[PDB]
Amino acid sequence: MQQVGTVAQLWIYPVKSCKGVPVSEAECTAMGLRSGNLRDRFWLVINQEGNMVTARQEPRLVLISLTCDGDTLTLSAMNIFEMLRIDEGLRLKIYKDTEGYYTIGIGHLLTKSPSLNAAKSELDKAIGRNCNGVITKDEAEKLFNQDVDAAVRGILRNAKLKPVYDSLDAVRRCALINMVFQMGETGVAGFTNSLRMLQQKRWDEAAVNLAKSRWYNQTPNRAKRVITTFRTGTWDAYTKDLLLPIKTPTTNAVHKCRVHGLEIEGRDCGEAAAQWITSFLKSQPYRLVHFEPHMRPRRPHQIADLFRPKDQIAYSDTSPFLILSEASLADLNSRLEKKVKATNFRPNIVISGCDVYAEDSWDELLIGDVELKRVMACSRCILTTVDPDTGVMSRKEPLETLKSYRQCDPSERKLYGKSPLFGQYFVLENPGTIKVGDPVYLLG
Ligand SMILES: Nc1nc2c(c(=O)[nH]1)N[C@H]1C(S)=C(S)[C@@H](COP(=O)(O)O)O[C@H]1N2
Ligand code: MOO
Ligand code: MOO
Ligand code: MOO
Ligand code: MOO
Repeated sequence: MQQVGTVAQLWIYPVKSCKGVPVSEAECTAMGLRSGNLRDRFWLVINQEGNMVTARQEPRLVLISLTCDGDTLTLSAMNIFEMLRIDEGLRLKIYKDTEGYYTIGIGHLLTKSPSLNAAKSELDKAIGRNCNGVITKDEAEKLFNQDVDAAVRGILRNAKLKPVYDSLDAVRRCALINMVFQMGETGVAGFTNSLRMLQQKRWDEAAVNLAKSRWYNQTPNRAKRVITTFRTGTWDAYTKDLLLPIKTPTTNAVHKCRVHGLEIEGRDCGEAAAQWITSFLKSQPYRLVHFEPHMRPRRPHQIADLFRPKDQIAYSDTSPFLILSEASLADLNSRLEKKVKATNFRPNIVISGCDVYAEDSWDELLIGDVELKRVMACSRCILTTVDPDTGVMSRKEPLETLKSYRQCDPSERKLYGKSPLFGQYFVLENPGTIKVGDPVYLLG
């Protein structure tokens, strides 16, 4: 009867622990959200023993997206960070770059001075400790995220690069950032003709012209990859996207998998998917499986007895739904140095227009014709610390901050123990469709 908020985002995470898919409408099913063929945690990566592989084991799973376009599923994993990792490589000790300048990490220039002392002083200043010329991969990734951020900041303040950048699609934007990271903003701003052809979408002409530059001559193999990316607008020069059919042949094997200790089947999605995931993670042999509706689902009441005996899920942790408010997220953000997005907490329904943590008090919600019933709070873990853009798991922000102020009340410590509360689990009371913009009504 009374409105307590509005749906602001809906997210489906088709493969467990991988990138969310934002949607404007979704059907609410007893097992979670569905948008056509994409259903929430209906796909799972497993190892050779059949055990789940989650972002706890492989934080780079958050980089992988499974999306659907009509007919075909696409698996894709590339973004600017991964593109530059491939092009810049990784060195944990000070080395000289190809122009003789001291550098470290992922292409991080320390100084143009010939003094190794100046390079070490710059390294200790940048990392904040006495490194003795050596860093950890985590520290290289920290410098790298700062360096990419600085390159995009630079493009957006540059009058010659900004209009090109803004005209480019998301993949070709990454090729322009890649150039700026390598050669700096002034250098890239100098390619007057190639920049013109890019802004005009004359991709073959721009590819031909950029291959005549001095850049190409100095690093032709890297230039050829950035060029292909501008020519095609695809990731064919890097981890190329894999296109699979929506329907998996029923001749493919059904595996007995284990998710959070409980058994569940999944139909193997085929060798191309397995090789693609394994290659990208550089891991032991993994497979991708998909839950089909005739398989026995997992039972949340076996995981937490507050759930009803009839509740069912495929591969999610515990619940068919997680709901979070924008208010709760803006709150945590007013306490954090590095800001986080709803994506860190993996909610399916994000609700705006309410007071902080209002969702903890919402026992029964009507959204459209969908009714949802609150079961319990979502208690948080290290998965919240995996950065969704870089795939790097941090040292516990934002978990530590959550820990400081969002613990469960002693009167309640048997479900949650100590693990901070951020988001609420819900189940379905009536099926239907929900849309971004739907008012949310608190019932009873
Ligand atoms: N639908 C749903 N969303 C959820 C949960 C859940 O059990 N069900 N658990 C949450 C927790 S605590 C975590 S760590 C992440 C795990 O996401 P994954 O299952 O895709 O790895 O989903 C979050 N959102
Ligand atoms: O092989 Mo290195 O230069 O320690 O990363
Ligand atoms: O003007 Mo260039 O430097 O032919 O792109
Ligand atoms: O951005 Mo384009 O001209 O459709 O390939
Ligand atoms: O960075 Mo390369 O392999 O010289 O083109």
